[PDB]
Amino acid sequence: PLLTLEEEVELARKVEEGMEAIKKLSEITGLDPDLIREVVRAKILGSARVRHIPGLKETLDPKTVEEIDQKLKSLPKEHKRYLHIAREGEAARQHLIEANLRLVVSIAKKY
Amino acid sequence: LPPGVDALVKDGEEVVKGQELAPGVVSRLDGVALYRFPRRVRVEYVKKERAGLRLPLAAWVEKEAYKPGEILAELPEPYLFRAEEEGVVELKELEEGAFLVLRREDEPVATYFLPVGMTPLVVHGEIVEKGQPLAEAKGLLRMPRQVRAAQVEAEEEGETVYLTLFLEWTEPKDYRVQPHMNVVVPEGARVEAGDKIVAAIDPEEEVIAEAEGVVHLHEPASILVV
DNA sequence: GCATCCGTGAGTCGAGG
DNA sequence: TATAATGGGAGCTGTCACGGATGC
RNA sequence: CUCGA
Repeated sequence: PLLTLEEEVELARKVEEGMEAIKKLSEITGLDPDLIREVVRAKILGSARVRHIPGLKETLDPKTVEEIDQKLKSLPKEHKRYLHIAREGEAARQHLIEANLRLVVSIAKKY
Repeated sequence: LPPGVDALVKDGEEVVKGQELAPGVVSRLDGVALYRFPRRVRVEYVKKERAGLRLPLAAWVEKEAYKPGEILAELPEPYLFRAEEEGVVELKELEEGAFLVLRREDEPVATYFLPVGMTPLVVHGEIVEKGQPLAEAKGLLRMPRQVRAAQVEAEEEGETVYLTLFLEWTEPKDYRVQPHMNVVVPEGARVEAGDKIVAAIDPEEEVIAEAEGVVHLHEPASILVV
């Protein structure tokens, strides 16, 4: 279904704050923002889609994403908060794209 | 949900299939209802004060405390509650009943409590002298439903009793939420001074809690049953 | 056990354009 | 890189016999 | 496609 202004703004906000949260998690963990993003995305999507990302220095397999997920879950509450922020960020991302798949058609039909 | 129409169910509560969610909405499934974008946030701020009231001794009913709606006294004839101080009148009417404050200069000099069945005979900003009638109590008089009497002190003088009531109640304040704003506080949560209720794009449009109170969400944009 | 829809064959060579 | 934009658009159909899933 | 055998 097509988004209302409120739903749209909400999702966009969740995405932005999610990215900021990934940045903060990179600050704390000392890890790579890209790696963290890929782990969060992996957990949100599921075991079905776990492939190696070109830019990553480490091959993205369920083992590594589990190690990183356990390195994330082992954080203090106020630090572990950003993880939840990030997860909901990715979810909002998926929903935002999927909600805006019609516009692409309406434009593409002219090319 | 249509504009300006409030929900019949509350946020977080279980739902049955077919059970109406609102005057125009019937839930097809069973589960947990959730509020989607509450457009009006009502905050019940907690107020604990100490007010006074003089009554005929015969009409009064002796109690150590008073629950809401409970009878405070019964007058056989119309009684005139009089000011025992001089000053300007600040009339603060609640849903039912009122708080009448007398002040000289900036400083408050008196604080009287008018229970239900006590028509105030003064307006806001009025100057009164001592002995002047502030309110007429006719027939039975009871505690308002929104205010409760925690403690009661009684001072016998002449053929009257003077009650120092330690009252506690809540006062509501509504806030209209705009689509670009987001409520960062759940239903029935307790806030203090300085705590944010609704966030916004720009700091000057944020909703910060003035004093201590509880949060209530009304008029959701829609309701998500899950 | 019998009608219905689908996929597939349907000559050779030669010439022009 | 920022007004807002949110589900396409082709489409004449004059044969025939078989193996087939089917599917009536 | 049209022509030829």
